[PDB]
Amino acid sequence: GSSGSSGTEERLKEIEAKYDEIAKDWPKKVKHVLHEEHELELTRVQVYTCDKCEEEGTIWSYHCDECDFDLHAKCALNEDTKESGPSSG
Ligand SMILES: [Zn+2]
Ligand SMILES: [Zn+2]
Repeated sequence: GSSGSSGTEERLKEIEAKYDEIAKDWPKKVKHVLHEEHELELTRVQVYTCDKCEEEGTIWSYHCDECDFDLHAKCALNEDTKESGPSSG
């Protein structure tokens, strides 16, 4: 025979794969400066508020299961990219 069925939420299988491709190089644990104490853990988040650059990330946010610190994928990756950079002298 042949019959049809309906669909439900919380079943994002393909979608997830997409994001992963974006964070293929992105590390699982980052060592931020403001939270140097511990290394955040890239946690999947729909929306949040970065406590570094004062922005809002999506489908990506460095969360810590110890202090609950959220950050941006890029913000965490980089160290000092606000005004100055790596220079010797
Ligand atoms: Zn940020
Ligand atoms: Zn922490």
